[PDB]
Amino acid sequence: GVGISTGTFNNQTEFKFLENGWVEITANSSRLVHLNMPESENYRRVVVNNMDKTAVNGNMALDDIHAQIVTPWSLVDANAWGVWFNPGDWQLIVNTMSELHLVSFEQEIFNVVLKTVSETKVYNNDLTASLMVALDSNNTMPFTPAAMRSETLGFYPWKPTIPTPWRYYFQWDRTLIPSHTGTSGTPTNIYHGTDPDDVQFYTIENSVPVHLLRTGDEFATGTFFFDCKPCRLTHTWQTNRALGLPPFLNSLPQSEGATNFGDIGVQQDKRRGVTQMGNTNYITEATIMRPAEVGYSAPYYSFEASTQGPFKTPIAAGRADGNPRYAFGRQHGQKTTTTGETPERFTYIAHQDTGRYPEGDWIQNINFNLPVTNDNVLLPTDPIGGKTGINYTNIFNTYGPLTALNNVPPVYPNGQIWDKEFDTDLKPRLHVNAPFVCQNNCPGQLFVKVAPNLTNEYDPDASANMSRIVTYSDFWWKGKLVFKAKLRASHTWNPIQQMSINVDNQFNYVPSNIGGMKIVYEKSQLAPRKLY
Amino acid sequence: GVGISTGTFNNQTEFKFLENGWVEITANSSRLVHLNMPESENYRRVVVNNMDKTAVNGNMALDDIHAQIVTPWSLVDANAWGVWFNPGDWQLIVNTMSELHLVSFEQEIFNVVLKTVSETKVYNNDLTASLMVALDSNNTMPFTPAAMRSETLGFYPWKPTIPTPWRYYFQWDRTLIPSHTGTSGTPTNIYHGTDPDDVQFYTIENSVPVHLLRTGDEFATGTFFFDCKPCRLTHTWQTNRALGLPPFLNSLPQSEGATNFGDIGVQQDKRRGVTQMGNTNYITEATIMRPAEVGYSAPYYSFEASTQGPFKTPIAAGRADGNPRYAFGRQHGQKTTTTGETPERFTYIAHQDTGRYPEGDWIQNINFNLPVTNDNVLLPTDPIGGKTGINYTNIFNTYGPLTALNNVPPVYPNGQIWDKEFDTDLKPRLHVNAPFVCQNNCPGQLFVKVAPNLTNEYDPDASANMSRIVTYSDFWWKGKLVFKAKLRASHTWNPIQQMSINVDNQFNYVPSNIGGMKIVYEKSQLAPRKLY
Amino acid sequence: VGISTGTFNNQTEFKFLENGWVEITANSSRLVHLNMPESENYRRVVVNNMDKTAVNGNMALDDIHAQIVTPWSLVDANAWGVWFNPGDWQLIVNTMSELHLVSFEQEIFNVVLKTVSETKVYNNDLTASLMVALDSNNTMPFTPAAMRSETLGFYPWKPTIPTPWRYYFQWDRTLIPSHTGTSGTPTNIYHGTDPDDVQFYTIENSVPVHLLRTGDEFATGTFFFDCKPCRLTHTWQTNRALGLPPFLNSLPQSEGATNFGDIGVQQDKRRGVTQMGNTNYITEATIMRPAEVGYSAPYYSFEASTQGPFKTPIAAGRADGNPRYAFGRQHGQKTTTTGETPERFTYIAHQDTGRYPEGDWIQNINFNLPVTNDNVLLPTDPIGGKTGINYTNIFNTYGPLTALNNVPPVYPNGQIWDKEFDTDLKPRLHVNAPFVCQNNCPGQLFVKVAPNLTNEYDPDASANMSRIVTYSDFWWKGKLVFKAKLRASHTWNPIQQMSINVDNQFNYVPSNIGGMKIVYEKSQLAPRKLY
Repeated sequence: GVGISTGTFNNQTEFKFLENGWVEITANSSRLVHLNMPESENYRRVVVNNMDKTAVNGNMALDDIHAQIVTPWSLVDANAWGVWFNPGDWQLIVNTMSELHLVSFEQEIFNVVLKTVSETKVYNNDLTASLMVALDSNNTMPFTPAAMRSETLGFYPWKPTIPTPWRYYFQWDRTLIPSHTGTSGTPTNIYHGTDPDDVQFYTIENSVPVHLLRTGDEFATGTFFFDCKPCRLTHTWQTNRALGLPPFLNSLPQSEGATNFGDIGVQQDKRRGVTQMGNTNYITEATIMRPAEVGYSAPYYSFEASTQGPFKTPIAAGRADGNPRYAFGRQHGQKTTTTGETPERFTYIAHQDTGRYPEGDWIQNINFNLPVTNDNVLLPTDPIGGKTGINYTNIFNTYGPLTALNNVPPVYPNGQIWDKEFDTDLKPRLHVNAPFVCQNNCPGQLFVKVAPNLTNEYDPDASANMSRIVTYSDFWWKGKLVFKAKLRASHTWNPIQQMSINVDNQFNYVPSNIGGMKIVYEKSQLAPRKLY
Repeated sequence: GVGISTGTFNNQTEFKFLENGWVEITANSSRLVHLNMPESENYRRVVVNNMDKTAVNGNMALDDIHAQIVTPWSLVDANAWGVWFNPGDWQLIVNTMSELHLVSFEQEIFNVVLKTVSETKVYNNDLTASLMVALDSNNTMPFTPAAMRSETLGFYPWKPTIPTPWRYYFQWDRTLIPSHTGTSGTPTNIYHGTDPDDVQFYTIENSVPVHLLRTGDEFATGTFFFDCKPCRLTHTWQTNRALGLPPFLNSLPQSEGATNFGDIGVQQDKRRGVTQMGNTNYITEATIMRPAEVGYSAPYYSFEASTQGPFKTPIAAGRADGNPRYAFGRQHGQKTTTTGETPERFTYIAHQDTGRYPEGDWIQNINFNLPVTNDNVLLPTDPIGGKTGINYTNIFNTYGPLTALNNVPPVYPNGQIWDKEFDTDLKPRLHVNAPFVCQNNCPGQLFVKVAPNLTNEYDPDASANMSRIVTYSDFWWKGKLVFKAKLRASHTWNPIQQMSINVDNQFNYVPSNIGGMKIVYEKSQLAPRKLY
Repeated sequence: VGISTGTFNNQTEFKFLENGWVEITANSSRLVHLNMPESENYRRVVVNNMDKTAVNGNMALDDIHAQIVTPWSLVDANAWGVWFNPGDWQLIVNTMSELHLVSFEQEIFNVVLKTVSETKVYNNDLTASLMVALDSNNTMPFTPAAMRSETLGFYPWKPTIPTPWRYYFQWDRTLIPSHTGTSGTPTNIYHGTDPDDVQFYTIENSVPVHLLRTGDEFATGTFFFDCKPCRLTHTWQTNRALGLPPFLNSLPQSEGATNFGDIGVQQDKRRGVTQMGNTNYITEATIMRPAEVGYSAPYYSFEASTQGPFKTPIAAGRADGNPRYAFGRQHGQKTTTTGETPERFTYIAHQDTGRYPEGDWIQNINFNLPVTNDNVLLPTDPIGGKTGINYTNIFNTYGPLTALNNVPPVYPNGQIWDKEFDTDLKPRLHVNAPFVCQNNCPGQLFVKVAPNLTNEYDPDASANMSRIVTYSDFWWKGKLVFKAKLRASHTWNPIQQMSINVDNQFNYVPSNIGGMKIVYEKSQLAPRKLY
């Protein structure tokens, strides 16, 4: 009945050790989840537009027009690293484990309470009211990376949290011509409308069955079993120009000191080794063949248009552009006590060396005259199309058959764990937003909505908005997420880098006198790795 | 459901008897614990600094500079003899038992009620709220005996009680150079900071399971089992002079009265026996060898310091110097009628005579001439380093292989019962603050907190503290604590000291005109025991 | 003859057991080189530095002792650096919480012996033989070579050489303390030998000896330890950190570091218990903590036995107490360094169980708050009129209420195992090594190239035997098994790891000309609660 609990809070992430060095990590997680009633019962399309800001020439990038359906429902998302581990656990996970597998996942909602407000305000308990909860078990509803827009659940155990209002995007026709700064002609920008065949209006009520929870019952999903390719927590020092057997030296140094270098004992037109370019006798460090073209180049800060509108192209690896700029708020790692609407931002400067440096290459004629004095070669310093701000590196691309890349490293606290595989028939090779990829089945989203609570004066046949007793709910969310990991081994003589408490970073990892907290970003991949 | 009770109040102590003179003693106890909501839900880290008070040269021992984590949880701790026994039962314990064992211990929260308030107040039950309760079975949270600051549960079974708000020491580095009133310049008294390797911020949420107890439900701990060594409810009187065969008297007295003392026949220089002084022919009672030293002289009122600041060196026993002094409030022995705020205080002059009379010690030269000559002797009258008030006995220690020590006496009603053995590789011989020491793993502490009840106006994006409904709860606590004691035997001819009620202490043990009750301390180790 | 008798194996393996235990089998092996002993006679020699010591004030320079210089040499592997490279030492301290010593073994293999003909010519000598002896019965006096930094080399690729074994005889001497400016000479005499305390030992009469020609392959079974475990984590709590803090009536309202909290009610009004019967004031300094962490020893105390003066050891400290090491090329100094000065560090341990003598004081029983500058003893006041020596130098607050941790493991020099003393009352801890062999400790291994004499030798000749110039080299391998438990991060916060960074990047990779250096590393990184 009303007076009996149905579940237990649990937040201790447990470690259990298996055969052959495997370790099972059981990230228990729990938190209270507080929900106000919706703005209105109705589904609402809205064409968001910023045409006044977009109309000025030289400002294409700030375009924010889109169409979406505003539902009364609200998503409970736990797909973020901060929800499941504290810095104490992540220090253990990052440092000792090498590989990482996603095993299983579950959820449950217990200890539901509903209350109402009477206007000087006073609070009352509606024991009879109901909370509507729905689980899209079939992945039929459109899937929403709620971590990407920074809508995931809070990370601090003790603070309360809110589920974001759900909102999925609706198709919108568009054309926007770029405009260079100071250009006089007015570019064409217009929202045409919608092409009717792409209209797809989903609902929770028409697609997903809904359980009408009340004050004294709980709902729990079955243990969904993950099926992704395993993630890896180590980075590669090797690159092209650093693969394979280096040349056999002759002039080994006779004394210590960085200024006393070695030399190679034969001239560049005499060396041995299979060269990448066959018409040239200068076998050297840059020209010798390697098995594969690790890392790749792509046009940085390029954009592409479509019926969906403009969007920045993704770059899988980079070395300051390309690296993901992250921004969060008080729920998600910002110093809580600080005032103002501004966010706190960082950029995950990844340890991977695969991101190719911009000005590190050049295009020269096939004849390959090596003493050329930087005048007959397409340097980065030279323009493309006259304007000095654009060179060939802004437009160059390889993506070739020889390419080899590494998956995107995890980002704690605001990185997403799992992601859906694309709708398309031919699929991508890696997803920039998350390390693990849902292969063919993928976890169901959990929605919530307080049921309508209707005043006696209500009429459906009234044109005006319905009248509702002001009602709100808070319930205790809980979920268990299971990993499997391999503890590393000492293959090398040297020490390896570690996450570690330092004199500088000390106060980031403890409460303050006023009681605030912050979670500072930490690097997922630290240990080195080689071709073997 | 809501309307059915979940237990029974029980303070009835039961004396169950066994073979071989052992008696099983079951101390049942129960209190109404009244818990207000936490002042602030967020964890804190507050450092206190009486720089103003300690700035004056001389106030060096008055250092109270420390750091602590202030948690939103509150602690229900049963470490007190007054929590478990009363004057009659304690009388029977002290009088008729000789030895005592700890057997088992359990707690259980039952009959929980939660309630809210509104504005001339209106008190309204909240049938739906939940009380967060956690029992640290794995000993994961740091140990904290509530007895040491007189914050245990109240001793009177009829009156209600409260649990102390819980907190624990964070780390701090500090130096305070002792300076006294004649010193001119200031000492260096500065809070250095916190060493990064020692930050150990614990949290209840991530470390223990938490049960969200509603009004209709119950929590019961399993029967934890002790393994402590037996305590003795009897004291020693034999000191070093009082061990071994007395000397033989050649001439007994032949007339009554105290003035008719006996006489030894053989002169001192020609007596028989053995001494541990290899160049003294004189065998006397002060110089005859005895097998081992009882007690130990140790440097009294010696202060020493480490990274966390100055402190007093503890003492096993004393004879005032070294004896324990207890301060306590209205819940724990002060007469409840009284106005004001001064705690009532006693000093336990323990009955074991293992202490020292420091004004009577002396040291003399190796030669040992018959009467000493003012150069071959150092007395407590003489100074050390020109300080007239300090003699050698302050700076002097006789702990050795031959020091035999008795355990600390139990103290009623404010004495702590059990303590955890230190996690050092080498462990102390005894603890000053209780007779029993937990050997390896030791009873889990119970933490309590009403879950948050939020107002509808809340969102986490506000930097301010959360608005929340003023809730509170009260819950009955039951406890069972088990002992196993040996009944005494009358070996002596004479009767022993026995606790009793007399004309002087008659009103200490019954309520006053307006119900004022005081529970006065009582001696524990009454019966005397032969040491040798 | 021409068949190998072993395998080079330093590949340490980490096998994982149930319940978080891990088995660490530290394989290690070297190439050991032996020179001919300088003389076959068991010479008995006494050292005397009367020239350096007789000048007044130089008490600590006393090197006077007696010993037996044996022809044998000792193959000792009782140090951390011999087994673990820095890579595995990282994985031990950064993950394991506890550590057990399990088992130990040795075998010598691929012995080859050479002769020198004078320019020089080097030739095989198949008649020669390497005498090897193992003190299985623990007869010999234990001589852990980590004490003087004479263990086998810490670099697997380089060869190594062992130390010639020797052991102390008995010697009575008396050396009186002396000032700078004593009136005359102090009594500094050597009093010969007490005949009652003589114990002259030898290997040829105590232990059976094996004569390995070329392919005999001496091998030892697995000696099993029974040591207590060592905890690879440090305690931060001293007194003032044991128990419940006081409750604060006035928390700080505003953010920032300068806003300190405040305790509610006056010092003479607070509740609690004090172990001082005449004082009403509750303070954090006076409140009865459950026991003592650490103790203040007399620091730089020197005491005299019959065998001259020694420094009394100190358990811990915070500088006094901290152990200082010194070592050469083979055991951590950079291999390219000219000269012969040994590199040296002081192991500042993490554990705060030491003491700060500058803050200590004693004062009178009649506790008044503004103490009068009499009735109290500062740490600056002089004992005996000597302005340099204060009361803390002679103080001793050891008691039955005291608690102590073991000495931490020290990498790469630190000793691993040590024998418990034969006395009836054993010491609580051993300050030179973390693990103590409770009743018996693995047998010492001794080695000598057997004599090969020219034909002209006569035993009746007074002169030394004319040995042919011989040497030999053999490969040594040993296995040392541990058991360790992996940690679990209970704290919200992270804790300290051994970690490479920009400052220490170049100390673990070889230099331009192939030099190498092992910097010392911490052991007890993780914090451990005390109470």
